[PDB]
Amino acid sequence: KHEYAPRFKIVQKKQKGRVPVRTGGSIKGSTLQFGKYGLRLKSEGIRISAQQLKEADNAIMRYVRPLNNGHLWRRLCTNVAVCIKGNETRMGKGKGGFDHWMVRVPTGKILFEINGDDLHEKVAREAFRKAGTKLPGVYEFVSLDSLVRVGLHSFKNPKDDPVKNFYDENAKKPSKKYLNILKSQEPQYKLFRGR
Amino acid sequence: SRTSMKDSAGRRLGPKKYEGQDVSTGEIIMRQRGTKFYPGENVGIGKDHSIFALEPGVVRYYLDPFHPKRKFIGVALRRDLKLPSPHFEPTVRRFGRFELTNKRAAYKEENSI
RNA sequence: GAAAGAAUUAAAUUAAUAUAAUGGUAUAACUGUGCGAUAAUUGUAACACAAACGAGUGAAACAAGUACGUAAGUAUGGCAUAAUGAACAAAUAACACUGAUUGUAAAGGUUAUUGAUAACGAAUAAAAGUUACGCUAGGGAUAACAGGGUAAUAUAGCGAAAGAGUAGAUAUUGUAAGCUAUGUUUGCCACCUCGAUGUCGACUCAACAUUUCCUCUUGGUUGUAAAAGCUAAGAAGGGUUUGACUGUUCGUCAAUUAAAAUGUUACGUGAGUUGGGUUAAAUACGAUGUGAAUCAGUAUGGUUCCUAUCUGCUGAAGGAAA
RNA sequence: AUAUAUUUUAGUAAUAGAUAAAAAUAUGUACAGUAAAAUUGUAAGGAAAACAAUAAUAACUUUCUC
RNA sequence: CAAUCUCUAAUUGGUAGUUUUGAUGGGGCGUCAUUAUCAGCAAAAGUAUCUGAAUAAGUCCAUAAAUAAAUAUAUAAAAUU
RNA sequence: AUAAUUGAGGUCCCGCAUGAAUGACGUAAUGAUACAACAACUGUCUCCCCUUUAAGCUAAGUGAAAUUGAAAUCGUAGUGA
RNA sequence: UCAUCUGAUUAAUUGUGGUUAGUAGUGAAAGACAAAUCUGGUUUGCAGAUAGCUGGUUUUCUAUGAAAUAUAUGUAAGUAUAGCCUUUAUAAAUAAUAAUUAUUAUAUAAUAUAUUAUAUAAAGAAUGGUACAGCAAUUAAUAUAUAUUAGGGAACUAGUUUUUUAAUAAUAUUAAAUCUCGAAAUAUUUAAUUAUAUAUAAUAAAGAGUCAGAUUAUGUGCGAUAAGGUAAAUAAUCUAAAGGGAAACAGCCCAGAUUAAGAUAUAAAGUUCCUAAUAAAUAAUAAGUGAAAUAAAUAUUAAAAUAUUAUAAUAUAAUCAGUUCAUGGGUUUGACAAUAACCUAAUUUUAAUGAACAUGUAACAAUGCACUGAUUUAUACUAAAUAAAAAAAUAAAAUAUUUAAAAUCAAAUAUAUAUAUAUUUGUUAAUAGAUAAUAUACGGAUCUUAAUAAUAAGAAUUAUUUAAUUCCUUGGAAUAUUAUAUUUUAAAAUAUAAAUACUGAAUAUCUAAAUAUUAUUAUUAUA
RNA sequence: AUGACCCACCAAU
RNA sequence: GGCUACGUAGCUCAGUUGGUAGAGCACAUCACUCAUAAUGAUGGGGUCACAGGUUCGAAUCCCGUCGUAGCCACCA
RNA sequence: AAAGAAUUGCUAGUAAUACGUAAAUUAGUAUGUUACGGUGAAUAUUCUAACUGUUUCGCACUAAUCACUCAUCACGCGUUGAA
Repeated sequence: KHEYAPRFKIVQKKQKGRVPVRTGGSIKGSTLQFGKYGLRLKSEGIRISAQQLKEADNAIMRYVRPLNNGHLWRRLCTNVAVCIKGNETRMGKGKGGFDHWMVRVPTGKILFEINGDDLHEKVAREAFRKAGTKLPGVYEFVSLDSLVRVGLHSFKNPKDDPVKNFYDENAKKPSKKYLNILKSQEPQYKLFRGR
Repeated sequence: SRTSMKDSAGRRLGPKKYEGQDVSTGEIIMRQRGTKFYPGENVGIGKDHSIFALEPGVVRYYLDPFHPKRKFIGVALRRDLKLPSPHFEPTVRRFGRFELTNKRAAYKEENSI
């Protein structure tokens, strides 16, 4: 509903920033969560405007609405407010009036997701290709068995990466603050703190 | 068009005397806006919560078992000591005076109430 | 077993705090309260922090006195960080320090306080314009134009294909978005000289590109019967206009033509021309300003030079290795 | 009973708590306590009056007591 | 009276001397000029621009809620009666 | 009005922003003023041709000038304040 | 000047002479004129006006050597204080720089559950909130056949209620200049040790210059993630730096000229030619892609791999059994649009008011809602059913996904080591797209190799590498070439070189020269 | 029947 | 396009320097008239165009959007 | 809570009467109609205004002043001028 037009109470101008190249191997929003088939970015990290996203959504919908129990999950919201000073002004007196909303999209991230009752995969693939024709990146069809993109030419299965109880790890190799707290909890300090 | 071209020269506000360092009575161990760092052994805290030197020693940023979730910045009177001082023990103390060995000096100090 | 206390852990700094925002805050700075109402005191301040200086910020301590607290003690204004202003000049103290021959005094010192310099390190006590009559020193160190940089813009192209297209997305059509190209335009930048008019249009003369207007070849074209066409490929050899109005580029319009392409070439072209426009000195008109004057306004008028040295080009000789 | 003097009472007024997040003073000191939000409520009462209730008891001590 | 001298006042582009701020992505008009807070600001400090501020400031807060609170009633004293 | 007219004249009046001695409006006469129309005429033009004279060119005589870092001084692409 | 046009008895034209001008006259009014030109003449004097502006500033040698920042400035073309510079000294002197130690833990070891030593691991005293990461609180976004609230609706018999709504809860999923609960490295900086002392601070007394910077790299604000842009931050160079490279080249890549010289190492970059200097392996490319200035989405053709089906496809008829799918429908039997989408049929043989439907050696089989047009709709008509054809898979079928060393696997390192863990390495190609203006322009030539056949060529492109090659532990061992010798029947066998690539600077060393300084000297004569 | 209509008031010689 | 003043009871115009829920005219209902219309006496209507915010209390106020004459005017 | 502008009846046994009475029409109901009586008045003619008969003067009216009549504007349609 509000993914292409956030309702920040205090509307305000924003700096340009940069699209996060996720050097640490994030895989956040790079996985199929809601649907069966999806459309992910394949190229370098890119900014997608609100209008472009809307058009992609519309393109996808043409295939989704005919389906029985058809659904489209829009995975990303255009949260960054872009201002643009007109291409007609001498220079930076002041800044720029609000123009459009935009989203910073990392390399591996999923944009859309679909799942119908009577949805064959070929149709879904076609729809997602047609959606990609309207967006500024280069995109890729992603199924539930197809594995998570991280880099431009690199891949990963989330099933593989290890599970860890971090409290236990902390206890094993404790910080100074934690040790101080533990000492405080002990009786030769707790009795004589005198509050 | 109104230009928000105004801002304030930032306030130099950080540690000014680091660990193991040798201070002197009355020096600024850490300007800060807030009691981010609380006065600790042998140190004093000023109006702005600035922390200053009370005894000439060695600054030591140390946590404290008694006061948890806090961080102090004291100044042991000597390096050998560890400012997270024990507790149930004598407290290091410094006399700080030179006995007037001069007859005249001693006389003046005494004779004078 | 029960009560009661003392509380302890968790949670919390989202409440609140004199006021922004951040930082801090329950060990509470926050809240209630008693007392009080004093330290919102007075001399020396070390020493740091910050820092060009002038200034500013923390502050041990020594000394005099006050307040609250059994006491430890704490208190030199507020949780912190804004809340301000030099000197000079007067003023009112205060001072007991000078006292111009002496004594007084006048006045001046010293301390205390005072009102603004917000273009807020304050040029004086006190100062707006216009110049197309303009002048000098300069800068091109920051605009004019032309080159460059750039490619939003502009110009063209491509992928995809919603939607037209009788019936069919791809005969022809092609939105919004997408990806490029281009380096023509409107920009943007100030990097060229800013002693580059070639001052923006015409004439003379063209050169070049091809992103082909015609002409030649050729695919498709329920939307090729034929003829007209539409659309696309190759293709730049040749050719691509004369008037009415307008300074005009442009456009409308007439009459034509096979067609009347699109550009580049310092928006091709004056040391080759014109000078109508934009253009200084006169001038008037509407509007603006108290006015001088002004204006993207409209209008009458209005000064351009140069014997070619080099390169280049057009011809023409001489010399010469033949 | 009742009369005169004399007085006394009645000038009718909140806090009774070291009060504690209503409004009142914002500098000092000393002592003490914890807020807000939210939800189940409740004459009028409702989205929005006030008011009530909204974590855990190991251990420790005291008192009674089988 | 009025004229002249002197003083005083009014008035004045008649005229004379003067000044007409700077920042500005050429200039001008606009806008601004001091303080404080965050980001920018890249885990010490510092950090710019006609940068973003839902920005904030040129302060505000005090003479106070007093007084009473131990020797008392008659009467006699003054070893506290 | 012209084949066709952003000009001209007439007229209309949402007079961006006319108006009465900064004079209003309308004529005659005048104007080296300006705009437009007609006729006549033209080498202005279609389209230039021819001719005369003064140069220009060659010989003799006298004999300048602005300019000039030094020059053994081509083309194109690229280059570079 | 000429041609022309105009006044030509008048406000006419002119001669001689005079008057009025430099705060200043004259002006039928133009800033017009006042002696070749005035919004105010000329001369002399003030007077060397004044110039934050412009230009100029003259010999040589030596040693050091900047800045273009901050602050304030009627200040932004200036000037002052600092920042950066120089000279000459000073010492209670190492305070300067750099690095290490500092810590956590494990093993063993020795003492007394202890705490020393050793060794190993760990981004290892202290401070911080960037990247990173994350969704906690805060700021935002998503999704629920959830619930609940009331409702929008809903039969019914207002309730119940049912397919919508909002919020909020529940769960799950995300991002952010001004959020950071996890959280780097760089960094800030501590004491002592250590190495720099022919060296650093620090301090004394003096001189400056600069306060227009530029580019390049990185993280940013602005700008359109435009600019040789603009605003700072950081690093370097330039500025002020000659040299080699990058065709040419302020800033990039190397590297710092004292004077030589030119033997030895080299740097960056290169080694077909131009043009100093080379030979190899192994892939891949065929496009001159390319060869020192990498142009895209997309299409195509390939290539691997992974599935599934594979050794059973083009070739080959038949396209059928509900079916003519159902509805509406002039028209619709495939395709009219809507709508629906799977089911029967298995010969050799049959009636209007009753026997699942049987396992017969097997009903079943999407093997088609004619793929899809066609057509008035059908018919016609292609039509899923699918093959012949297999020394079999080991490998040459289709339908895709894919374009990867994460995972898995292989190769290797590291620890205990008879192979235990951890780290590292290993996964696509070509064409098209292709695109302006003096002239083709990889710098130019030109480069992709071919037996026969020269001593003889065979990238000069791209990818990964070598200095012969393979082994071995830079140094080798082996051997194969390459060479040449030998002495024998062009071969033979033995021998030996030699396998150390090369060019390459004004770098370095070397070899001489100069000056300076510290340290020793030698000689001659504040000794 | 022809046949929808009617409109003004102000203050003295 | 941020950027100055104006958005009222049916109509017009209010009010001003707060101490607020006005005016006629039109309209409805009487009356007057033979019947109108004047005239006369009786009632109607303000969200004083929307958000939020303040002194005890803003039509008023602050604090800016959905609305009214607008903004081009260093050209060689 | 004696009822605004405005308006109605009545001049003598009348008005007024919180004085009653009767009848007709009713199977039946009078705050109405028509009759009866009891008590029983003030105020007055002098102005305007209105309606009438008598008279004056005027009179463009005559279904007669609720007459009649006039010009502009607005509508539609002829003719004839200026240009």
